[PDB]
Amino acid sequence: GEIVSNEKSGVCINAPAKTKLQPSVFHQVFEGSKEPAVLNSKDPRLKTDFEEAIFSKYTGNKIMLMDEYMEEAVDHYVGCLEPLDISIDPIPLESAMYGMDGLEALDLTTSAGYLLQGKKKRDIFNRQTRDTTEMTRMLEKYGVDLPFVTFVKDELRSREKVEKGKSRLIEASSLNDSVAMRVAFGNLYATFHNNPGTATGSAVGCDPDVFWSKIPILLNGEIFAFDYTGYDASLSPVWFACLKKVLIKLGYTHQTSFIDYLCHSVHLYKDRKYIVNGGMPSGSSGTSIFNTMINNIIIRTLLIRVYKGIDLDQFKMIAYGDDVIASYPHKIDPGLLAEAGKHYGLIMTPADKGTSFVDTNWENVTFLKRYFRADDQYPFLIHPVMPMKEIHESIRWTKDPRNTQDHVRSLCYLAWHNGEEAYNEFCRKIRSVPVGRALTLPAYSSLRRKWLDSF
Repeated sequence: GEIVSNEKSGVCINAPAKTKLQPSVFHQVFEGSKEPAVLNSKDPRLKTDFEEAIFSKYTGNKIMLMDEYMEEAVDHYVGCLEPLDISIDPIPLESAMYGMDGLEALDLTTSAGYLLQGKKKRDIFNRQTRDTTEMTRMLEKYGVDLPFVTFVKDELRSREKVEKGKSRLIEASSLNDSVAMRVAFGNLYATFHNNPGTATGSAVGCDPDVFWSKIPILLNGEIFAFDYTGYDASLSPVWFACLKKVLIKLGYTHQTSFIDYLCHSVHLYKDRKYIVNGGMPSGSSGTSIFNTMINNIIIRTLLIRVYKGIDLDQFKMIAYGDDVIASYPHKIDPGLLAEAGKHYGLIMTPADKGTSFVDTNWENVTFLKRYFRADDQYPFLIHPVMPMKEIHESIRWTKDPRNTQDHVRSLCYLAWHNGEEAYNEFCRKIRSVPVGRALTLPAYSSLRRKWLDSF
């Protein structure tokens, strides 16, 4: 991705509020070093220029025609999707706004992107009546292909990323474009949400508690895994063209216009309008699905390029955006694939760091930050294991201390998969300060019983 122009826009995106994150009652109880992201250039923790840091994720584009390996990768991925019979038909506007099977109702808490005019999603949306008349009028009034509004994401970051100014950005699409994309691709989204696995190659919308046990069965060969640096922003237009070819082969036609809208995008930040060629915007309706579909093309492309004689029908993969876990019957060198990725302008790191390191296996591999651990009693059931370090970092901060009981409970639903001893220790530390001693916490046996019973 590359910013190809920058100028005064004509509008003024308000400066962000200060962070909603503050030390929680548990800040001193637990170890941790993350802090809220830098949100403005006057933050005293900065050790470098803020604006340069946040836009540094755009590393340029590898301009090129689609190559022979991409054409084969696209064809194989389309073959994997065809048994799902994705309908190219639009879904009704009512479904796009208020939900259907496989597609949740439109998120009412994210920006309408409208934001300069005091019109809120709440005004246009009425889930009780499921009314589409105000949205229809707004689509008529403003159309689609509108700019994205840039917000800095209010969230915890490592201390290094705080002082390097490596905060993340939300590139929020207009409510018009979200709605229009959901109309055009709603059945595709639903198909993906309803079929996490190795046909979609997707984990978006999955429930790790139940989906984890399926993963080793679907990926039953010699596994490998990747993490990327700046995946979204590093994507070159050629990868969006591959995605367009997949959609065309599914039977879409004029709907590739929605991919052009993601490939060549207009962004609003402060008083600037900047235009980005390549780079997936973060806050579009299909951001996650399309990032995932593109990763399915990428990994195949790299495999075919590096190895002659690959039979892709034995390759299997599952991705969530940039995060990839994959399988092939014979061992490969994922470091060679990573170098191949460089040729296409991608920066990826294999889980296997070299010949001296232990081979990627079910004991050391991660997906969605979680490890995999077979249950003692039922070793065919796989626990998703969020590291306690992650839970420790998150429990030390709160955006609203009135949600402490809800936040802590949801952390317990993650923590207990680390085993009974780790969970008792976690609960004991929670109950080392007043508020914690008063909280309701699920018992280990109760969590395990609910877990076993969600299959």
